[PDB]
Amino acid sequence: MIREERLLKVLRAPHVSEKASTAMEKSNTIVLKVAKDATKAEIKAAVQKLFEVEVEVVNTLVVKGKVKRHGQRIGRRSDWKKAYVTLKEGQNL
Amino acid sequence: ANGEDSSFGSFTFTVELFSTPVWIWWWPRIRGP
Amino acid sequence: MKRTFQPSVLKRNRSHGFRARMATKNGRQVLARRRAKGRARLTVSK
RNA sequence: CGAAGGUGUGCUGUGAGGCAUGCUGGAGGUAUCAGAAGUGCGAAUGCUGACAUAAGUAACGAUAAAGCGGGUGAAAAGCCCGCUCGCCGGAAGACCAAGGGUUCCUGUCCAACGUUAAUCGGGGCAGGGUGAGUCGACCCCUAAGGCGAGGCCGAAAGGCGUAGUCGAUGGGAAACAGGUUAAUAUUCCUGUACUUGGUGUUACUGCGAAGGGGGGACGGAGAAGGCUAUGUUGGCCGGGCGACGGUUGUCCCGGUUUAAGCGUGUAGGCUGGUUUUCCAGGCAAAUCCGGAAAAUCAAGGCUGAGGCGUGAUGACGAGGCACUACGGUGCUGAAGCAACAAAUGCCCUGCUUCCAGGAAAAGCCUCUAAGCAUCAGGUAACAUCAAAUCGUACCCCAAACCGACACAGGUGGUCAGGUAGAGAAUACCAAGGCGCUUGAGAGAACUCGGGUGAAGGAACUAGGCAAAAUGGUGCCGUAACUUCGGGAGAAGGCACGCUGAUAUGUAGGUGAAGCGACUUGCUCGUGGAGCUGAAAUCAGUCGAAGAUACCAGCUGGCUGCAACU
RNA sequence: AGGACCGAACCGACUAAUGUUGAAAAAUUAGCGGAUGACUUGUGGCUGGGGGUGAAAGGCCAAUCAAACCGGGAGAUAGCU
RNA sequence: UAAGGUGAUAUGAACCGUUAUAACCGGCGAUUUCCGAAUGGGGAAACCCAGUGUGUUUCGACACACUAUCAUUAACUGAAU
Repeated sequence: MIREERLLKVLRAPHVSEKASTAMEKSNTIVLKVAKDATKAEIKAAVQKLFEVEVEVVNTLVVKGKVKRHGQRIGRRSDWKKAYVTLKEGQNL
Repeated sequence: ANGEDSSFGSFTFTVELFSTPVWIWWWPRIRGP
Repeated sequence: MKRTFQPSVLKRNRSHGFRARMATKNGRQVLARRRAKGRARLTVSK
């Protein structure tokens, strides 16, 4: 059983994009930014507890940060993990 | 309307200079051996 | 034509990587000199 | 209210020099007399930076090939769209690896970059995009190898190595069809699937080793057969009816697909089997293996392409039909097969031969040992739960890798359509992808790479260098010499096209039905429809020519030296 | 059957021209040799400098070889410019 | 010790404080990710694979500790014998 503190840590933010909107509207899937070390089970438990919805399955991927330049400064954005959370029949935010 | 960019990421062209010693053959031009 | 550098990450790490340096005392001195000089990158490891 | 420094002008001394004030500048500088010097440059193939010269000179990167009409914008040979025209097509098309690393997709911009312009961009700048129990990685296991507790050596430093431990380039469980975005797929979705464990339950049962025996698990070459991808032809269905003679017809043009899995068990290939008794073998020991007998059946079992059924009344599908931003979107959907010829793919790690005699372990399967024993465990069913983490964009024979370059160079594997063709040679095409990031003119010498030439014909040159020439198949024929294999395609000749007949298709191959049989079905004979289809021969016919292109041996002699590859 | 034969890929490299501030610090084009082997290619590993490795050429050892490269001795020394 | 602050480029937003507990500095603490002697085993440094306990569990799982080698010392048992 995962601790509540852990659940409160793993979810970072909802991902807003045209692919995310389409996924929610077609396949009833929510897209989240999650902690880079969060597992699928942790994400499932966190969603089920903090959003009071029922989760079918979670798909995850790691997004690699892009290398931008601030003038003459080579700088790299940090990596982050994205979760594709498929809800059974509930409705979320 | 969209905004003219002036960041000019590649305005630091710098540029250096280099060369390579080439190979040559002077044997027939030798006045000797 | 075929040039001298044929990249291969595995061989690069096995030949010049951090754990390759640490395995012998001469390699450990290579790290010592590079730390003393203040290199940002000690080895080819990345 | 004008310091140094510059930039000027005058004046003055033998000079190095000094002095004055015009301007710029904007904040410092210093008579004298002593003292110390990083104290004086034009050169060192000095050093570092700037700017010259040639000089608007060479070039602008494969001679695959373009021309219109638009759009856009401030502007277009190069961007885009359309229409024609060239080029690659066992590649210049894909798909990946390695390596790279966001180049991917989209919107803005035009400075710099792109060997030209650029409105464009792999440029800048931003935003999005990589979704997995089954694909990999990780992980189970091992090879070459590396390391290696102790150990044995070595002035130290260290070396070697046992138990071990890592280490793939190799063995170990499992998913496929349709649809999806501007960019993601066996990952999303939809349909159909499979694997490995756990945990219970219910039955039923001997379970149990870093230990034993099997397995994994294995060479090259050659010959089959049985097939299938893949084509081709008909049938069928959906249309058409001809910019100019014709053309409702052996007329034209398209479509004709369908998977894992689950059954069923065959062209093959291989071994006979079953009990009983026993043992100088397998750390010891075993019921596994190895050995020795006997009896009875030999007809028992394994393996294995393909096909077939289901999956699938599903999906897809030529086309329509609407809408519309003309991007594109939705909707509906006809036929959906057969014959012949089939690989370098499979059966096949098969089979046969050979000498050079062809990994390792684990998973796997069994046997027991110490032990455990009414348990534990095992086995089967049945639910239930878990299969994490990581990577998935894009390039990948190249403008994304290796070569400093958007460099005519290199770079492992996979796929392989048609017509000619022995062919993965080669010509032209298909799918696809391109026209090579400077162009427009003139049409000098000379250069480069080609074409053709009168009479001659090696006279050229150091020298036949280079060019030209030969070439293909069948058939006839072939010299010395020999190490009997060679030489030898020796040398030299001849025939090649089309049409018609034989026979509007013959020989051959493939083989429907039918007809029987049975040990009666993925059967076997016997028959034969159809289908494909040489090799000729004989007669005509045409051009100057029939291996009519591309493609493709020049030949013979005499001598040196090395046997040869 | 064959260190057989012809001939694609593949691996090489005899000749000619061109290129010589190249398209390239050895290529391109046209021919050429082999192409079931003493064959080629991938991925790892292994041998180190007076050393390796070599079907031999003083070949090769990261466009570097009668002795690799990097740093120290070291401001070696130079009756020479 | 204070009327000013919240590190900077890089400002802004959002705020905080005003004898005093804003900020800031001194002493003393806590927390302190992963690698790296790295030390639970490997490893192509910063990763993979753990075991053993002790709890918890909403039954899927979770949490926390420990586990390198060597020397010495003690205990235990202890080959050929």
